[PDB]
Amino acid sequence: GSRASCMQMDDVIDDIISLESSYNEEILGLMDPA
Amino acid sequence: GSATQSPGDSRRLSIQRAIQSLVHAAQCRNANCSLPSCQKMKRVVQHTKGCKRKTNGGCPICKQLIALAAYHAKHCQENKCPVPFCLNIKQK
Ligand SMILES: [Zn+2]
Ligand SMILES: [Zn+2]
Ligand SMILES: [Zn+2]
Repeated sequence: GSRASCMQMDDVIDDIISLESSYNEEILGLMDPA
Repeated sequence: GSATQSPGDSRRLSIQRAIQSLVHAAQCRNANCSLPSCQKMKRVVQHTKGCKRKTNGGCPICKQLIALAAYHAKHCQENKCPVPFCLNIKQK
């Protein structure tokens, strides 16, 4: 097959960054009461 | 103050703590178990048992298991694993 498949954008690594930013911030509901 | 966004530093350890709960509660068959989180986290693992609400985005808990197990499975190459959603990751 086309070997370009091994040099595509990894959905899994983009996911990681997203998860490192908001893994599940919906339960957090973190507020800064300044 | 501190941070307007959620840093990967804090979420990392946050997950890991939760994962301790998840990995234990997932396989824990000890009824006498009376630790801090396993008991509660048990009902969380037990929540996913009959979850169909997750596919409609109504599971913040399954969102967590997904969240943590994906991270946990980042270092998993086993087909069998304690937590529920780790094997879900492997289904892809
Ligand atoms: Zn336990
Ligand atoms: Zn669920
Ligand atoms: Zn695993």
